[PDB]
Amino acid sequence: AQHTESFTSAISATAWSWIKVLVGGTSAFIVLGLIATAVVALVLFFHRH
Amino acid sequence: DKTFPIMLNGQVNGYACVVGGRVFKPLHVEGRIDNEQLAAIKLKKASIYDLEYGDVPQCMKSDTLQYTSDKPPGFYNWHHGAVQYENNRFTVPRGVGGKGDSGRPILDNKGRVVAIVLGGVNEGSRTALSVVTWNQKGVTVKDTPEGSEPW
Repeated sequence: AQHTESFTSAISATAWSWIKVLVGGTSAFIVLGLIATAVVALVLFFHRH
Repeated sequence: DKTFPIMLNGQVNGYACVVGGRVFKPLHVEGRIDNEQLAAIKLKKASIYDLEYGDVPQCMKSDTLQYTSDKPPGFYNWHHGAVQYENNRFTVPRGVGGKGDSGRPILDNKGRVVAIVLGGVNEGSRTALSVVTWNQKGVTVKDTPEGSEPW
């Protein structure tokens, strides 16, 4: 071969868009839970005073 | 009134009260209620808001009613005496402040329960009580003064 293989030589456009959807989906579910966990701590701290 | 205590190897260490539609039990004590109808109920644990399950039917339900809004700092009745305080709890003298008095309800003049005690053994000349209550619009909150041991 004249050329040289790399790590990211085989990744196409749809393969790279598929894994960045799954990376962003599971990170969005975590920060949805993390937003709602600290929201109810604020309303629990506001009912007392 | 109706407020059944909690047994553990004979000695009395806790008290359980019955309100309109539900039953209560503090989490600082361990033991079995001597009432057979009050022992088969699935009492589910909770946070400091103290959620329990009143799964008993209607025919003995609502021995007493929980307090409404418009709470003055006026007279409130108690098993050992009286208390006159709304923001905090009154500086009751000694005698009350022992062990196993958790869960005893605090009632108004009209027999309506306001607060349920959980702590505050002895805070010097002035003794405070860590109770639960409804703050402004019926939302059930928990009030604890400083250095309140589980009582």
